[PDB]
Amino acid sequence: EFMRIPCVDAGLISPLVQLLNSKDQEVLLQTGRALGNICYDSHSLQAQLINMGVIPTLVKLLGIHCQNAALTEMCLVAFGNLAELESSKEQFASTNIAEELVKLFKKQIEHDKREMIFEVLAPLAENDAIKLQLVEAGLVECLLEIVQQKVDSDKEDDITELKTGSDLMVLLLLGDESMQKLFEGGKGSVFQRVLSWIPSNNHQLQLAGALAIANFARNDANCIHMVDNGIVEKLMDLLDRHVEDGNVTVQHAALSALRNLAIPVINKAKMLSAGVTEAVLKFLKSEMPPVQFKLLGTLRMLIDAQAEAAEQLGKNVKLVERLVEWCEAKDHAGVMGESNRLLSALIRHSKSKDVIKTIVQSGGIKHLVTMATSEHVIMQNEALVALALIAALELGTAEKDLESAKLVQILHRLPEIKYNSMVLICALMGSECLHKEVQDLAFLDVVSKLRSHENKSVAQQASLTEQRLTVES
Repeated sequence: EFMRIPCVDAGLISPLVQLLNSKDQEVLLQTGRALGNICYDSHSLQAQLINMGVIPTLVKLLGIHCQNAALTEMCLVAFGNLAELESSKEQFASTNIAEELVKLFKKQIEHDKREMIFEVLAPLAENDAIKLQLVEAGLVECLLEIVQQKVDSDKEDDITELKTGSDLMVLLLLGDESMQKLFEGGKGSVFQRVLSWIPSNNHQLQLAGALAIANFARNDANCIHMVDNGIVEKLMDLLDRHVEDGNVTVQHAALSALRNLAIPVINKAKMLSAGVTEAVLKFLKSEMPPVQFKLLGTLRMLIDAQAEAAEQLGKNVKLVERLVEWCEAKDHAGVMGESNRLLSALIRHSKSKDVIKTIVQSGGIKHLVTMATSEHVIMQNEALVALALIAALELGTAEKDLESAKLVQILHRLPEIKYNSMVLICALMGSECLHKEVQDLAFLDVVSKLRSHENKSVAQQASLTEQRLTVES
């Protein structure tokens, strides 16, 4: 009888899975290769892969035949293909794969075979439990030894292993549990080694070291510890060495660490006192957007409620002119947005007339005005509050640019907490150039708030805005 033959499916695969428990090594080699070569792209196929327990069965086989190079190699190949599925990694994370791979790795004295294991470790280590399991199984001390063994070596294979090893270490630091384990309250081997990597001449170790700090610096307690222990000084020294003709990769990582470190309130004053601003502004002339992005982010974290710092930066005319420049960089959204946010924050946290004037003289108003129409609500009322401060402090010097930028027209079209637009209008009300107000038909909208807006905040200010817009204009 004529048979319909479907695409590869459970019927083809089921038989092969049953063979995984054979004591014949040829059979195991045939079936294992076959199973690792099949593409589990269908959802029913991966379901079958998971439900028939192929992954745990292969990890088991790797345990039993880790002395057989043919079987071991086939498992590694199989694992490399299987590992690429997120659902598969989850399953790997309930097995002994981490320990089995480290034991195996420790046994190897051939670069090629090490590399085979690296290519299984890397995808698997995207899973956070696997990361933690690798740390517990001793992977990092292997990695650190490899780096130490290969620093200062020009052998192609030495630099490649140092690279792959140091990168894998960083990957381990992206998982929260693995990272914290390695941090070990600020005395962990990795943290302390990295203090020797950052001041070194090896760019890959500078890079890996700076990234290790960045990834350690992902909660308050770690950041506070590292700042109390002088990490900011080493990162500034690292940055200084890369001002002139630097590696952008290392500049970015270093600035990324500083940005993370500046997040805790307690850190901000300490970093400012250490002179971190001066180190970071040496990269204003960078044309590399990632560097720009992270230098901007760092400054913004550092001024977060630090008025003296916001004031010194807001009056730095080179900084401000550069910000206005980067607000016009249309292709690089991150730096555009960070630059806009920095302009706003400079005003909100300093509340200084001098920074406000520096910003108007430099062209900043139109950019703040445009930011108020941002799709992100946080950025809109950051724009508004900054606008309100400039109304209240330097309306005279600004109203020309505020006219040009058509702010009152924008305010009208404006939502929820963007009700702060009403507060801005009432402060703009005392403007010569910005006469209407009235002509804009704002009296039709102002009192019409009442409630709803249902919020007691969004309702109550309507009475104030209605009393003001009725008594005048």
